[PDB]
Amino acid sequence: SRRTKKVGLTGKYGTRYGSSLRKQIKKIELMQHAKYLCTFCGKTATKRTCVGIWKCKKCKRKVCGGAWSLTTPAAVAAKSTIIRL
Amino acid sequence: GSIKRFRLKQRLGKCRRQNRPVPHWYRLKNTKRRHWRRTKLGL
Amino acid sequence: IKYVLDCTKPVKDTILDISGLEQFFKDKIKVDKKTNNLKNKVVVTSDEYKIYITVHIPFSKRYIKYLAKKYIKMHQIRDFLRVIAKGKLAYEFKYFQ
Amino acid sequence: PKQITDIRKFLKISRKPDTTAVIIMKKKSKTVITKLKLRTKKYLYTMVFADRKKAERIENSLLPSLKRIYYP
Amino acid sequence: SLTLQKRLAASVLKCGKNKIWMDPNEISEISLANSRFSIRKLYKEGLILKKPQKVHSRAR
RNA sequence: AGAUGGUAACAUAUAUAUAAAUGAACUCCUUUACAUAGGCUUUACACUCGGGGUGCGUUUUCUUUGCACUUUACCUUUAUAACAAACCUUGGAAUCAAUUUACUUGGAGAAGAGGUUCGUUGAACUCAAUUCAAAAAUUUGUUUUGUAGCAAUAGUAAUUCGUAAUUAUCCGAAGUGGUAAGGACUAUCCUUGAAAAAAGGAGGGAACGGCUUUGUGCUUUGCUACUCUUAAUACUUGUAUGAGCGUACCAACAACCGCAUCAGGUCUCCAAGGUUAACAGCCUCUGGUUAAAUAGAAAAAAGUAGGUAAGGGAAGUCGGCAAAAUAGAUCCGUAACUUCGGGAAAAGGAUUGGCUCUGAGGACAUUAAUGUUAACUCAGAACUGAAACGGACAAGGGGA
RNA sequence: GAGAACUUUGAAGACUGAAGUGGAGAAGGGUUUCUUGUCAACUGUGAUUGAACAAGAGUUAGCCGCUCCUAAGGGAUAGCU
RNA sequence: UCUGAUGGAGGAUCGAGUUGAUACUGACGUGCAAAUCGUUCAUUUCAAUCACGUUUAGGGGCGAAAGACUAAUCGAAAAG
Ligand SMILES: [Mg+2]
Ligand SMILES: [Mg+2]
Ligand SMILES: [Mg+2]
Ligand SMILES: [Mg+2]
Ligand SMILES: [Mg+2]
Ligand SMILES: [Mg+2]
Ligand SMILES: [Mg+2]
Ligand SMILES: [Mg+2]
Ligand SMILES: [Mg+2]
Ligand SMILES: [Mg+2]
Ligand SMILES: [Mg+2]
Ligand SMILES: [Mg+2]
Ligand SMILES: [Mg+2]
Ligand SMILES: [Mg+2]
Ligand SMILES: [Mg+2]
Ligand SMILES: [Mg+2]
Ligand SMILES: [Mg+2]
Ligand SMILES: [Mg+2]
Ligand SMILES: [Mg+2]
Ligand SMILES: [Mg+2]
Ligand SMILES: [Mg+2]
Ligand SMILES: [Mg+2]
Ligand SMILES: [Mg+2]
Ligand SMILES: [Mg+2]
Ligand SMILES: [Mg+2]
Ligand SMILES: [Mg+2]
Ligand SMILES: [Mg+2]
Ligand SMILES: [Mg+2]
Repeated sequence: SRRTKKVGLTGKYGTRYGSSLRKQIKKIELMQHAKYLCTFCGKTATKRTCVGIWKCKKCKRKVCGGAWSLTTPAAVAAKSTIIRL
Repeated sequence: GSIKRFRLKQRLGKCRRQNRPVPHWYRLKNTKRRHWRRTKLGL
Repeated sequence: IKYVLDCTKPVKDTILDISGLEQFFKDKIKVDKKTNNLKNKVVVTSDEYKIYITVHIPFSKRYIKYLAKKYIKMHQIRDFLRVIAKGKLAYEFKYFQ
Repeated sequence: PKQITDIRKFLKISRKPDTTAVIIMKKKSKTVITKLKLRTKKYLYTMVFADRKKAERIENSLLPSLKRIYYP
Repeated sequence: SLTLQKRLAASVLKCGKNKIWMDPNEISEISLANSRFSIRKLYKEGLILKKPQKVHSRAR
């Protein structure tokens, strides 16, 4: 049985903290706890170690990236610009 | 306690020596006694 | 497999009657929790000064000693006597000092 | 403390001059077992024999300046 | 004053003071034992005994 | 002038003792060196069980009985074994597979097959020896030892004998999972969890035999035991092995701090049996006390710490303050409202003992049937009692 | 022992109940440890007891610590105030 | 998108101990005590607790703030 309807990862917090706050947390927690695609080995294994640091289990390559997501949009844009140049 | 510096040990020994009473023979020719429990050496 | 009781010292003071002892042993000795057996599994015979117990079944020397003690208690010989091991197969009555 | 199994090695050890004492022990086994201990400056080397006569022979063989300790 | 003797017996035998039985007959003999050697002698004799341990039966 | 093995992971010096496998400057790593949570596993310790051996205890009756003891240290890179990992070779995987309690992993090479290593562990395994017999240039079979050495000479419990000595014992199975440690993991963090001394490894390739003779440490000429390496021994050089300091005792119950031999305070480790979820509470063994700035007799008021009370049930009082009731577990049932997570142990019900049975749940190893065998937990049914049973202890009052 | 409810021994009955008045240590204390004596005071009752009084004794390390390393930190050197 | 397991998150729940100190405005109040005792109570994986070391010193410190605390001394310590 799927346990929580709306809550998901924020069930740990329970009743406390605003619902709004928990909603925000939810996006960010999803971003955090996703295994991302590693751009070197291919495997979706890049999980987050520290804040801006993302370790692939497979190849052990620590990518610096976002706090929550592996790639922020601004950074991506910057990269793209550089590539174009 | 059971781990003293040498100096401290020596001081303790000195104090102990001081403690002992007037040799009785002298009395034929003391107020600074200290009991270990009531008055401290305050080292 | 023989287990022995060197009954001499109190037998030669009359205080121990070996025939009675044998009977007692016969009565007592349980086999799979029943007294009356002692069939092909256990034998008890007696010299003048010695009881011989010969056993095919898993049986402990401890048990013999216990039986002896019980017997002693029954006939009031407890503060005078003592069962003590001589050889591995051999228990012996000894005077309390 | 070390054990020895090559009789030859034991003999060699015995021959070597820092080996001051031998300890020869008799043990009732569950026959008479014999433990031969040599007391070297460094280690106490011991050999176990099941067979008494052999043990006796090896004892006999041992240099007669050894300081033989018969324990029991 | 058998304190001392009791203490010595405790160590010698490996028992607690709560466990040493000093015979009330021949309290004179025992008091004379100011040593561990003497206590051992006493023990050998039977003027001092390690009491029997209080029983804790698993039976029940 | 500086060994070899192994396809490789890597291994190899077993000399009394694995001592020796060239290495300078200069570098680069590693160890030192690390959080918390969660379970899983492995070992030891503890506990327990059954059997053998010893002694003591019970014995009106009953009891193959109840209790005690049945021990084993560092050290020997301890040797090996087994196991979680990590890696190597081979192999070539979709009908995806292996696999954990959990998810983890795989064409960047999985499973399978055979290896290597570290780590646990510290005698497991035939481990080592020996017994003799058969096959190669040493491996297989059988037996007897060894508590592997330390180690029985020591401990323990016995038994005697003497006025310290002898003997006999010390060993065959297993369970529980309390404590500790290690392991492999997994998870959380806007928290990512010391440093250095010291040690090691690697990279690099500086420097390079000895003796005798000639010329100004260097060059030339001639001969072959040499360079290491531990250990011992000898001899000169200041006397060529281990400096100093602490170590009694208390640690609160009278040794500490509270003016005191003060119901106070004061850090850490060990940690048994029963009941139990429990290191709770209640009772017990080891160990410890039987003491506390008093004892005795009487037993009124009053006090204080408790009990109990017909009928009523907050009428008491500022106010249900105090007390009582409630409580453990299992099964049922669980509203308003809600941030949909909760509320919730909501509320509110039932059951619970003892005995005698029944059923369900493993491991192994013979060859689907037949064996040896282990916990403890669940569920159900009889009977049973002065209708009682979380019988003491312990343990929410609830609602609007 | 002059003298004993509280000194000692034995026999009972009990309690502490491995989160212990149990074993070990730290801080603190400083000889309170130990034996032999012993009772003027003290040990708020007694006391022959004692952590009291007196006489003596007692603490043994290459391996247990300190000693060495660095930590938060401290005191300094150069200057500069 | 439901159902059953698994899994073991949380300044989650209860709770010994620990850390406190709610009530009895209980005992005590010439005390055991210049703040103790009893029963009850709150706290127990985190803004947790404890130790030792260390930093901060008086019109200064330190304060999740009570003018709290700063050696029984605090709306300005103590000593002289
Ligand atoms: Mg000190
Ligand atoms: Mg004081
Ligand atoms: Mg022995
Ligand atoms: Mg000591
Ligand atoms: Mg006190
Ligand atoms: Mg003072
Ligand atoms: Mg004590
Ligand atoms: Mg007192
Ligand atoms: Mg009423
Ligand atoms: Mg009513
Ligand atoms: Mg009224
Ligand atoms: Mg009213
Ligand atoms: Mg109330
Ligand atoms: Mg008194
Ligand atoms: Mg009790
Ligand atoms: Mg009690
Ligand atoms: Mg004393
Ligand atoms: Mg008095
Ligand atoms: Mg005295
Ligand atoms: Mg004195
Ligand atoms: Mg050391
Ligand atoms: Mg230095
Ligand atoms: Mg610093
Ligand atoms: Mg300065
Ligand atoms: Mg208050
Ligand atoms: Mg009050
Ligand atoms: Mg009053
Ligand atoms: Mg103050």
